[PDB]
Amino acid sequence: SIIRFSVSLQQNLLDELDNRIIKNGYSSRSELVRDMIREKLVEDNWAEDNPNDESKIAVLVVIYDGGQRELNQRMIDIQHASGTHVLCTTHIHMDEHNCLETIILQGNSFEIQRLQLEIGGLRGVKFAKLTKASSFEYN
Amino acid sequence: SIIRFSVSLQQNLLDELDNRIIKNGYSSRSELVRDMIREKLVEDNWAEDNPNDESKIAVLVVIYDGGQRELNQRMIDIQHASGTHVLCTTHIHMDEHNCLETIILQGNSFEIQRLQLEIGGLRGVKFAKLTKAS
Ligand code: NI
Ligand code: NI
Repeated sequence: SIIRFSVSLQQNLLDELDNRIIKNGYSSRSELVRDMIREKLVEDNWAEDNPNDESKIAVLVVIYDGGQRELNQRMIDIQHASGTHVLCTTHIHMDEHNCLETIILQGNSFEIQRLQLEIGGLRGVKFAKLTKASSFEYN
Repeated sequence: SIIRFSVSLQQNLLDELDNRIIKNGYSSRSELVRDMIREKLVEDNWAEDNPNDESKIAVLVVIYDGGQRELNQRMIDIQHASGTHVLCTTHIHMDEHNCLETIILQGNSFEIQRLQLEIGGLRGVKFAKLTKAS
């Protein structure tokens, strides 16, 4: 249940990929490609069909100035308006002007990606990255 | 010239690859993977960056089979053994079988990479996706 298949490609592309792995942490080529395939297949899945589907899972990671007035509440307001469901939030108080949150979200692809974009655009948000999951990965 | 190299995919990923080939009009697994590689190579800065000794904050998102006996213990063993400083780990249940955990941690590129790969390799772990800051 862990299959091998061969990929054909011109030696120049393989080396291009190999050159790029020399400066990369990636333990191995197969591992890099496997993870690229996963990432791309998830992206493709998130790009399609129904806005009726309210069942994608994702995690939004944010670093922001929790000392800034209105900022936390603006994030809450945006999440409330998005239609997404927050399953759980973990918050670390890093210092006077930095908080890290991991926000576990469920909802449709649109609602979730829009939440990331809106939050990432706020003054005082220093970092906002979404981790996507697709059902083929866990069902 | 034309070379072949081998790729090892879990069955669930391979089935999705096959479905995507059909949905998007590709002619072979080789063609789709080749095109994926071209797109990746277009990007300048990959996630595994250029590793160094600087401390960074990171988040690992893990989905795993909660019904796999002793799997959580294996994850605890890895996290306690890690050279990283794990700040906290939060678990929820997604459905009857799958659980999702987030691990918030601090460490260098090498230490964070080791943690991700070790957890990702466990039977019952569906994936371990890394987010690094700085
Ligand atoms: Ni805080
Ligand atoms: Ni349980």
